[PDB]
Amino acid sequence: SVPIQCTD
Amino acid sequence: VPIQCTD
Amino acid sequence: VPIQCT
Amino acid sequence: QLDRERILSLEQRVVELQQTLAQKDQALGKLEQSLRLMEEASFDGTFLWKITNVTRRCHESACGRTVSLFSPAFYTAKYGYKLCLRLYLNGDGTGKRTHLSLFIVIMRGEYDALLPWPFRNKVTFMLLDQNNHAIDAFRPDLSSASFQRPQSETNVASGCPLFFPLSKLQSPKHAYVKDDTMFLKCIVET
Amino acid sequence: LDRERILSLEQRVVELQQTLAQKDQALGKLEQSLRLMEEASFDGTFLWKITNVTRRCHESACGRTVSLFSPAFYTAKYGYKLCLRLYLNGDGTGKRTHLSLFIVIMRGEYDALLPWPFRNKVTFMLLDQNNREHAIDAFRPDLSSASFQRPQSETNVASGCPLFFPLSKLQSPKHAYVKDDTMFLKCIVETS
Amino acid sequence: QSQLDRERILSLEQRVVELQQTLAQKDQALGKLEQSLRLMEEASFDGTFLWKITNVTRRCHESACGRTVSLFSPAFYTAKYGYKLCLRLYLNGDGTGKRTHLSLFIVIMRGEYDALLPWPFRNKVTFMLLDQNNREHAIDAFRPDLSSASFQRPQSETNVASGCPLFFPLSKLQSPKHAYVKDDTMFLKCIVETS
Repeated sequence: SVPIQCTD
Repeated sequence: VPIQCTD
Repeated sequence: VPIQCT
Repeated sequence: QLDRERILSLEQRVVELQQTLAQKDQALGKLEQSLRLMEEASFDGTFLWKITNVTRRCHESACGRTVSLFSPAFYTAKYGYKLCLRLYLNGDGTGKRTHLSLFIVIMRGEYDALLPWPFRNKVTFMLLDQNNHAIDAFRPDLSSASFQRPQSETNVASGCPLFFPLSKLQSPKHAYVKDDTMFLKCIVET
Repeated sequence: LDRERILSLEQRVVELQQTLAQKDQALGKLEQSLRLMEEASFDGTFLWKITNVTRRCHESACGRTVSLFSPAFYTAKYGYKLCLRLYLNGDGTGKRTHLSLFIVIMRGEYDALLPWPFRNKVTFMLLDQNNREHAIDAFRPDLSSASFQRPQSETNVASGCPLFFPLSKLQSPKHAYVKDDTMFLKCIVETS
Repeated sequence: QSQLDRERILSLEQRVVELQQTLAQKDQALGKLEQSLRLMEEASFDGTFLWKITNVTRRCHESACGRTVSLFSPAFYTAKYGYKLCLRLYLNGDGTGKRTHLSLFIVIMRGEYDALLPWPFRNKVTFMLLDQNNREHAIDAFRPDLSSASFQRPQSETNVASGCPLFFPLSKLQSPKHAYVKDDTMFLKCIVETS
């Protein structure tokens, strides 16, 4: 339940 | 009683 | 306290 | 010679601009209509239909070209059933020349793949009286194709063909048609 | 006979410019309609975002801008049609001294079914971008005033608070009533 | 007159050019208005959003080919005056989930009222892949990472998309117990804690 950012 | 329309 | 707009 | 050729080219360009501009005008019409429909929609199973020019539409049902009138679509929920109303001011089937007919119409929804079928939500119709009230209600016939999952854009309209006598609408004691305007209220239980 | 063809072309070109201009106008009106639907509220609570506050204050200080009309918001999907009238320059007893915030009862498509006169309590609120202490006023509609009767025209005469908020306190930095040329008004109409 | 006819022809050519340019520009404006109406029709304001993806095989092949790297959902909101949100979907996958999983991220967008909302974003976010047979939905959920700049007040119109890669393995799409893709369509559902 921890977000993982995208490659952008 | 719901009755259908003649469409 | 309504006041008519003038 | 060549100047006249320039004139001809300008003529062709002008015609092209005329027809193109006409197409853009049609697109504007479609967009304005879609905007109106989006404005009219409700998303809680309750819908209030305002019919204007009731007399002209009555002549447009007894002798006019329009067989029936279709309300803007509404929904039981944001991702619920898509529904609309079909109205016969001069009546339909048995109801014609005596009553006004009012049918619910289950329309093809973008989320029908997630909805239960057949549609069993109780439906309630009302004719509103400003002076204050007609009302009917029914459980949907689950054995009819009207309430199965739509295979087309809409299913067969189903409801009450003897919803309201035409004579009582003209009557003065009630205000069902006030200023050539009547209000039909549909409540789909959720 | 090139003159005849050239004059006919001139006619059709001027016609295309006129009609094209009318279509551009209609398109602009459609865009404005979309903006009006985007900011319409149907629960009696409306939040009004005023941008370019300094510029609009200069416009109100001159004769070109008198007041601002908020987008229409509704007490319910089939309820009363309302909008707001804002004087950044003031009005009446509040001219040149206060913000004047009035409410406008408009002609609704379904108001033939609504109770009259309009009696719902009205609450105005100038919002502090900071955590607290934003300005709050509230009033009961004067039922004897013609501004709350059923609209026999498109809109009734606005009624509200001409002394709503002092213009002097707007400049003060203790409260963030204006931040980046943007302030927020809030109208809360009681459910009834 | 010979001179008058040449002058009128030339000026008429200029007028036709002006008309073509302006007509094109207003056509583009009309397209933008159409897309905007579609966007506000798709929007929801209660924190939940049901994203319908049609032609899943074609779009998936476009993601594997690279023609469309990711997809963006219409913007939805937690409230009428709450947070502007949307979704970013990688069919091929992003990062660790690349080529193996569906990668599903939420996007905090610059809402018109961000000044009145508390920051950083902290509302619990729930992603679901809906089984059209109602056997088993694919559910994941997370609390927003406060130290990440993806959940702060947006400076531009959009923050860096933040969510869960590896949200759903592509092998389970064509699952024997239940197919999440039915009639070449699938449904993603996002539920944000509106409190």
